[PDB]
Amino acid sequence: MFFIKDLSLNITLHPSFFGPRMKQYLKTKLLEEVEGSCTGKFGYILCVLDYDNIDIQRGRILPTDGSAEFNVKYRAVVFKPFKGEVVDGTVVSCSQHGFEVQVGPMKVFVTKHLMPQDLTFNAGSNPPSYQSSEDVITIKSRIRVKIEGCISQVSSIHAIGSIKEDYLGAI
Amino acid sequence: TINQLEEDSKILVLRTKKDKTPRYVWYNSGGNLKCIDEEFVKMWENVQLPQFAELPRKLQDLGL
Amino acid sequence: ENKDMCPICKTDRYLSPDVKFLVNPECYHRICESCVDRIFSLGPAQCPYKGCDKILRKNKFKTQIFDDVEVEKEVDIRKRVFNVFNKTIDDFNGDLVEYNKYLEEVEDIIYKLDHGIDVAKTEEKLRTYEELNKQLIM
Ligand SMILES: [Zn+2]
Ligand SMILES: [Zn+2]
Repeated sequence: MFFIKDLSLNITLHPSFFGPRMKQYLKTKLLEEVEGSCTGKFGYILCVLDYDNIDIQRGRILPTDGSAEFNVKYRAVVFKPFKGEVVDGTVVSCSQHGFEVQVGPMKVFVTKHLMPQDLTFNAGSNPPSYQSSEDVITIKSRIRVKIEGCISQVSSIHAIGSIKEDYLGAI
Repeated sequence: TINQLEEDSKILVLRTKKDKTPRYVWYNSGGNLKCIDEEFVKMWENVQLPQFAELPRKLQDLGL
Repeated sequence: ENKDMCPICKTDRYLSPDVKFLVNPECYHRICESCVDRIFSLGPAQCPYKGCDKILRKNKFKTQIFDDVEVEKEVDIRKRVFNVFNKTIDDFNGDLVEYNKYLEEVEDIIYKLDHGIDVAKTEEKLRTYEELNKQLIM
């Protein structure tokens, strides 16, 4: 789910970048290293709100290296999936054990054993689709998936969905 | 005759095949009842028991 | 009964019968809690209750006070028949014989639905229940 939360992080700055306009350099490292990433504690990071009222706080110097340490509080939106969560998406890659469905920025595989039994793997077709008793699940089809479990590795969050139960399968 | 009088009719003593079952004089009531699988025997022997008054107290937590 | 409550654990009373025994309305079978949690989590199949083939559906179960299988099914069949027809031609004008003749037709159709008949008048009553549902929409 797409959630907004005020977060913070510590920034290490090279001493050559120590001029009066370094607050822009603070804004330089903030956008390119936070937005478009993922964290295991918060999810896939999306966009940072409020570009003007950003807490720069102060700045400390570590004993080694000569670099400078900071702590910048802000406001940003993230995307954190969960268990038992019903979502949608589109298939990108397929397999003989199921297929993987792109859900926004995160691709989630669905296993064949988490599918109904009448759903059958079509192998000789190009692309190798999945044909049931009424529908043929291909690449560009849109499929309503309920997320079963998730993997919360740091900066690499994965999940597992299914379409076995009622009101599921393709949209 | 011991083999034909199975199930507590001739609870002998199968000492060894080399000893050709050096038999003894005993008889129970049911004797055989060998439908218990040996998988049930291993699980019967893999259980450790909290002794003394613990297992009566755990039986009240269990039901007995 | 205690001798039949689950196809896998029929007499769990010696092993502390702490779970319930659900009954599916499309199966009418004594199915315990622990075994059925594995059932609907892995797809909607049938129960093997004495080799049954009626496909059990996910959720939509019920607790029962044991009105056998007939009166447990006839109570839900009469409750489903009392909502579609509602109080049409009954107390709309203080009618008595016309209300009793309309209730006798509702009772005989429920008796035909309870007995099963031959799936002809019940299918005609299924259209009449569809007629009682379409008349309540206009
Ligand atoms: Zn059982
Ligand atoms: Zn059944």
